[PDB]
Amino acid sequence: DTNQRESYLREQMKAIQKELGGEDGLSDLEALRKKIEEVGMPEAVKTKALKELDRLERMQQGSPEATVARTY
Amino acid sequence: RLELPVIPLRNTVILPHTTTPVDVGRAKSKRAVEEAMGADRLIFLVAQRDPEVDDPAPDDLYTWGVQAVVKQAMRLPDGTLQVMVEARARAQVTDYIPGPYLRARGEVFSEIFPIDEAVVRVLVEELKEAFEKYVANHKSLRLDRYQLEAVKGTSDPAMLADTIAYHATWTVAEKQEILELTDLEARLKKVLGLLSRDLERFELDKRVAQRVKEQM
Repeated sequence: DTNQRESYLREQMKAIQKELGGEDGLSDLEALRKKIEEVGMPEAVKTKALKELDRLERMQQGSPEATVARTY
Repeated sequence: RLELPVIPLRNTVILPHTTTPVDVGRAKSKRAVEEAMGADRLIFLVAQRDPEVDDPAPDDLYTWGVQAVVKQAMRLPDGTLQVMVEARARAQVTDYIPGPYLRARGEVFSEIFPIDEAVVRVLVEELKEAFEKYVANHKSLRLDRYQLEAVKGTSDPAMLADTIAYHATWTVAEKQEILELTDLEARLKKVLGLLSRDLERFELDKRVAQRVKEQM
């Protein structure tokens, strides 16, 4: 019960970080699609921007691969 | 200024023209309430910080004192001094001289009286229908509809408004700042805003519960 109340308690932490939580990885979410075009026209940085474009789209507080794609 | 003994109610400051139930069950308060009815039935009901404190203290009372009169000379035996009271007038506080008894200052007679009956009655009826839908909405915190015996038995909007407002529950300091509003219309808009904000907090709880559901 300690383990599963810990799990659901941090799940409500994620949910309050998502609905009423404006300060999260969703804060920079608009800056991402705002600045995908300011990535450079050489293939080296453009390719990695486009491959993080879809890898980021999941939840930025609980999903593991979405946070590294979010920060990157 | 009227100097009267202090008899406490739990956390509900009596609104003007209110006949409220009384729960005074302290052995140190029966003498004070009997002397209050022995003083030509003139009584102060100063709100208390505690639910039911045994003895008054110089730093343990709420900021509003208020004149009241007692409707009946006998007390219903229920473990407390269940006596039928009435809102006689209003009072104020200047300074404490600690006792016991803590002597309290007073005021002249002050209540609410109706001056208009068209716009006032429309606003009272809007708060009344919002109070009906609020009693239907406060079932999340279980508010009964036995309040409809009093908010519908009365007919005068000046007491209809206070019967609507006293039958619900909110913070005591909001009552200290809403009985500063002698005019009834500001009291109407404050109570209606409280009911609407209760609806909004219900919706906010539902929104965060929906986020918990999709987080699942």
